[PDB]
Amino acid sequence: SEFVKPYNNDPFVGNLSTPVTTSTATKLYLGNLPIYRKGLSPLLRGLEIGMAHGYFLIGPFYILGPLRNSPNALLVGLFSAFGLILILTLGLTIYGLASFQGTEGGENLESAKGWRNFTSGFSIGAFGGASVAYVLLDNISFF
Amino acid sequence: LQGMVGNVDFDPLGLSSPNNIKWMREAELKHGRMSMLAWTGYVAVDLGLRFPGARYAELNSFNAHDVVAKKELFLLLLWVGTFETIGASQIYDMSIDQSERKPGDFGFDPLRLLKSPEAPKYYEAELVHGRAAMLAFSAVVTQS
Amino acid sequence: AADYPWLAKYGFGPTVKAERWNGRHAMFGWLAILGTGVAKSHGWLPSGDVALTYNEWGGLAQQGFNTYITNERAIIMIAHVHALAVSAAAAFGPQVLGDSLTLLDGEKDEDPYTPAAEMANGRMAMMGIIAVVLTSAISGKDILEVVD
Amino acid sequence: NGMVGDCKPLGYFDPLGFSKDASPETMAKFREAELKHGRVAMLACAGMITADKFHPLFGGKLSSNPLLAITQVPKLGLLQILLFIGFMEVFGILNSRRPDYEPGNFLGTSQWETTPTWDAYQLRELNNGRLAMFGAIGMLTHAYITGKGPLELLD
Amino acid sequence: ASFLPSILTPVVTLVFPGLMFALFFVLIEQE
Amino acid sequence: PETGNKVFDPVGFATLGGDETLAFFRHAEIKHGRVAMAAMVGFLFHINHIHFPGYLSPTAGVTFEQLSAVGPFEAWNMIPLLGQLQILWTIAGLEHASECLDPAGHYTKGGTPGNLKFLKNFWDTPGFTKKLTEAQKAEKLVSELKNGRLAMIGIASVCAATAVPGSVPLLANAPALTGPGFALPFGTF
Ligand code: CLA
Ligand code: CLA
Ligand SMILES: CCCCCC(=O)OC\C(C=C=C1C(C)(C)C[C@H](OC(C)=O)C[C@@]1(C)O)=C/C=C/C(C)=C/C=C/C=C(C)/C=C/C=C(\C)C(=O)C[C@@]12O[C@]1(C)C[C@@H](O)CC2(C)C
Ligand code: KC2
Ligand SMILES: CC1=C(C#C/C(C)=C/C=C/C(C)=C/C=C/C=C(C)/C=C/C=C(C)/C=C/[C@@]23O[C@]2(C)C[C@@H](O)CC3(C)C)C(C)(C)C[C@H](O)C1
Ligand SMILES: CC1=C(C#C/C(C)=C/C=C/C(C)=C/C=C/C=C(C)/C=C/C=C(C)/C=C/[C@@]23O[C@]2(C)C[C@@H](O)CC3(C)C)C(C)(C)C[C@H](O)C1
Ligand SMILES: CC1=C(C#C/C(C)=C/C=C/C(C)=C/C=C/C=C(C)/C=C/C=C(C)/C=C/[C@@]23O[C@]2(C)C[C@@H](O)CC3(C)C)C(C)(C)C[C@H](O)C1
Ligand SMILES: CC1=C(C#C/C(C)=C/C=C/C(C)=C/C=C/C=C(C)/C=C/C=C(C)/C=C/[C@@]23O[C@]2(C)C[C@@H](O)CC3(C)C)C(C)(C)C[C@H](O)C1
Ligand SMILES: CC1=C(/C=C/C(C)=C/C=C/C(C)=C/C=C/C=C(C)/C=C/C=C(C)/C=C/C2=C(C)CCCC2(C)C)C(C)(C)CCC1
Repeated sequence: SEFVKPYNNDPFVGNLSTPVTTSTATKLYLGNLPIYRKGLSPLLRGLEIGMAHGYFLIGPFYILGPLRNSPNALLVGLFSAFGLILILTLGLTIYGLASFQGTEGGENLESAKGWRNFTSGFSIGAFGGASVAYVLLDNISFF
Repeated sequence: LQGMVGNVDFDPLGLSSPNNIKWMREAELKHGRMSMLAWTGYVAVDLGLRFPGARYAELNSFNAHDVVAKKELFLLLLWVGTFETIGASQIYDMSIDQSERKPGDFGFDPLRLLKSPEAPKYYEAELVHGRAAMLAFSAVVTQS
Repeated sequence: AADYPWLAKYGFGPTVKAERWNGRHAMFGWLAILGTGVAKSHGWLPSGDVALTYNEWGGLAQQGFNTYITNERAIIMIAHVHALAVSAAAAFGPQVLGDSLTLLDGEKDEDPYTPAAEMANGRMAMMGIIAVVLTSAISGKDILEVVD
Repeated sequence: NGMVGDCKPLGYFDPLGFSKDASPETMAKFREAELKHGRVAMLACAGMITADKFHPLFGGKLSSNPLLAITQVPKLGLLQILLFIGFMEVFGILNSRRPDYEPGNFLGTSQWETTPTWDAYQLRELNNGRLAMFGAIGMLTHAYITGKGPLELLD
Repeated sequence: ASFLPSILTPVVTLVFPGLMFALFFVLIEQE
Repeated sequence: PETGNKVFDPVGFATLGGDETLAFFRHAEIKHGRVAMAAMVGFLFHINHIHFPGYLSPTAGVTFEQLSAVGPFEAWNMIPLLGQLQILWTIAGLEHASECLDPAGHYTKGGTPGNLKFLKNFWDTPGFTKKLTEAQKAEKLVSELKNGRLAMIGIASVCAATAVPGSVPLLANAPALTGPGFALPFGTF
């Protein structure tokens, strides 16, 4: 048998159609991720990605941060998450400015308006996710 | 503005007209429904409708939040937050852009009651009762 | 203005949008001075001029340096940092059918001079803030005592 | 027909003829259920075998009894296991919904040039799945009867 | 005063140079 | 017949929606009547001290004898927590399959309200209704509706008897109906 064939029946493209690259599991999961999901607007793509990253970003600061052994450990973790998210959304905005200089199409991540909607979604979502993880970690004794 | 349910045109102060209305009518529906459930729970709890349990026996609405904040109200927070998250996914995808949706129609008509001939009756009763329950709950909370 | 096309594009600079936003912030700031003044008159903030410690606020405490960072200072710091967090959320996040901090590509800055009422009140509030800060500086008195 | 479940000791084993006069949809459902049971039972049998004598997690002193251990596990761990399995199952459902869909192939084997070697190894998977299906039920039954794990029961 | 190190050192050595790096990157990626 | 061969609805609850809503209401009526009939038979089996022999839970040491002894509704609370989980889970799967596996579609949107036979041998497992025909079966379904409504009234009667003083005649004294009036799922919660 042969589970490694040319990518899209093109032997001269620099890729291989391995199980990892071209399996139905990989295709399903990637195509269903928000950045690839069909029908999602750029705002919702950014929103889902933002909440996703903001929920987990608080944790390293909370437990491994300098004030882990302090009564305000989770507060400092949330503030650190907000700062890191501010840096990340600044990076997103400058990336959009540098890449999609001249664009008018919109409704597309590869355009200025679409990337701006995506960045707004990411920023709000990540702030909300950091706050939500703060709220859950305050009341973790519930579970 | 005009062309919506309960349009008395009661708008002396300026809030929305060529804009915002997609959000404003839907927020009025959400606030109204919240008010109906809030006032109904307040009256039921004050009347005597209670969960079966030792902790719930003594609590009476106003004195109940602080004790029921951490365990059961947190589960309520989780459920409400999930439903509001899918609601936000539907909502932000409408108002910021111009995709087609109606204000407050989350598609929650599982019994197909809007197929009744008197569907404008519901699209009127909902808003009126939300407003009335809002004015009611403002009173019941500001008495105490 | 013209020499700074980049900042002029998004309203950053001597622009009507910037004046509007700064007037709104000056309004909220005068409110904040009045609110924290009545808060100090009442008992909300911790008293005693208790300095922060490394065991609670770490190197941001500056326990042994100098500069007497207090628990009331830490709490108001948390409040204003939360304001700054909501700020980044509102500015960068989706404009909830309100005002964009940035001009945006399509919009052009409103014509320079209820919205006009906001701008008049904002100019008044900025003038009040500057006058209070000056009066404190010349007199040597505290800002809260000056407004009191 | 068209599947690879047949083997030597029993041939094409269908005494009650469920597949007889049945649709390809029902046949695919049967094979998906078969492979899912086999795989879950492999995981179960391996878990009991290893955790009976080597269970470092959770303080290193959780009960070696399979039935007692899951009750001893915290609620959050069970919730996380359920979430993980559900997240695999939504992709199972989507693979079922796909236009090209063999029953248990998350790998998408149809796009590659497969051979009797691939067929034989699919048969290996299926046979091991059948054996593990019997094994897991046996292990759980012995755990309920005697209260010992698999290897302690053998001890 | 002893206020000013706290006010100025982070403003001048986190915010300003980050903004300068952003501005330089955006400028060099023009046209 | 007993109601006078008419719509029976004096308040207007029938046409709050449409045909889909009426189908949902009829299916809900059928399900309620079926559970009420089963509950009535279970109540009689309990209060007559009919139960299976053995230990319900040999590990926690709770028995069918204890369940029968204490009272009808209390017995549910004395079932072990995991046993109640199992009962409600097995009902959960049946309800979900009832919602889904109808080939025609939903009872509101193509299926017959109350029809559950698409789950094979769920009904008439020994096959009493196999001999019957459609004309007899419509008559029998009318009988099912009548008995379901009547058992509904009965279970509502006995619940009020066991919760609030002597509401119902002929049970307004029976010490048979004691214990709590309304069990909760999983006991306390
Ligand atoms: C090149 C000279 C120089 C150097 C190396 C430093 C170094 C320092 N100053 Mg600064 N400072 C300077 C001149 C200088 N200062 C001058 C002339 C003044 C006005 C009188 C100040 C007033 C001042 C205050 C009030 C404070 C500091 C502080 C500090 C420390 C933190 C950095 C900071 O934010 O300061 C910069 C702060 C400013 C307000 C900007 C000053 C602008 C200078 C004059 C720019 C000179 C540029 C240089 C010649 C070439 C370009 C550099 C770069 C672009 C490549 C640091 C040790 C803080 C401290 O004490 O921390 C412990 C602090 O609170 N400085
Ligand atoms: C429940 C799991 C399960 C399922 C869904 C299937 C499904 C299938 N098997 Mg079977 N199979 C299983 C377990 C299962 N198998 C086990 C454990 C063995 C080992 C004895 C086999 C051995 C086997 C062989 C050798 C072959 C098949 C084949 C097939 C396929 C065609 C026959 C058919 O229609 O079966 C339909 C099966 C069902 C509808 C499942 C009915 C299960 C009943 C209700 C339970 C009976 C067991 C009893 C209650 C308890 C046993 C003792 C103990 C565990 C308590 C089909 C995909 C044939 C094939 O693939 O040909 C190409 C084939 O050749 N199977
Ligand atoms: C619920 C779990 C199983 C789910 C899997 C499953 O699918 O189940 C199917 C199912 C029924 C079902 C259906 C649905 C699936 C609902 C829907 C389907 O319809 C459709 C799809 O259309 C058909 C239908 C109606 O049939 C039900 C299965 C139920 C099952 C299998 C229930 C096991 C209990 C064991 C107990 C309580 C053990 C106690 C053990 C205890 C308390 C011990 O002490 C053990 C012990 O070791 C301890 C701890 C310590 C040691 O000293 C030794 C001892 C010995 C003392
Ligand atoms: C199905 C497989 C599986 C996967 C793929 C998976 C993935 C991740 C990831 C992402 C990659 C993270 C970030 C994460 C984090 C944590 N997992 Mg987890 N996990 C799985 C299974 C279990 C089980 C069975 C348990 C468990 C636990 C914990 C705890 C400890 C909390 C604590 O200290 O109390 C934390 C923080 C234990 C627990 O919740 O204990 C109460 C527990 O029993 N996990 N887990
Ligand atoms: C001389 C001259 C000119 C001129 C002129 C004139 C008349 C210029 C006048 C300028 C003037 C008078 C400019 C004041 C600005 C004040 C601001 C922005 C303050 C905001 C302050 C804010 C937003 C503070 C807010 C808060 O802190 C508060 C208060 C409370 C705290 O809890 C925290 C917060 C953040 C909430 C030209 C036109 C320039 C050129 C020409 O050739 C000649
Ligand atoms: C049904 C189905 C499938 C399935 C499945 C099944 C059955 C999957 C099962 C998966 C399973 C069972 C996965 C467990 C993981 C456990 C982990 C990672 C434990 C972490 C443990 C951690 C992080 C910590 C443990 C601690 O104890 C430590 C060490 C110290 C103590 O102080 C306390 C704590 C808590 C901190 C297929 C086959 C996949 C596909 C098919 O199509 C459909
Ligand atoms: C048709 C119509 C109308 C109507 C109507 C009316 C009056 C409707 C009434 C409906 C009513 C009254 C519905 C009751 C359901 C009761 C249930 C499901 C009880 C379950 C009870 C159970 C499952 C009990 C179980 C157990 O006890 C058992 C069996 C033995 C114990 O060991 C264990 C426990 C305790 C668990 C109007 C108003 C006239 C006009 C309108 O327009 C349309
Ligand atoms: C409120 C009140 C009271 C009351 C009450 C009331 C009204 C109680 C009512 C209880 C009620 C009405 C209980 C029905 C059970 C019906 C069952 C189990 C039927 C099963 C029927 C079956 C299983 C039929 C099967 C088949 O026929 C099928 C379908 C077709 C054939 O092919 C095959 C066969 C033959 C097998 C008190 C307390 C008494 C007095 C007080 O004063 C007032
Ligand atoms: C695949 C896989 C994996 C991985 C996994 C992962 C990676 C996971 C993750 C997970 C996670 C990571 C999760 C998450 C969650 C989340 C959450 C829970 C969130 C929430 C949020 C919210 C709630 C928000 C809200 C808000 C606010 C607050 C404000 C406003 C806005 C908004 C609305 C947004 C593993 C390897 C393991 C295994 C195999 C498979």
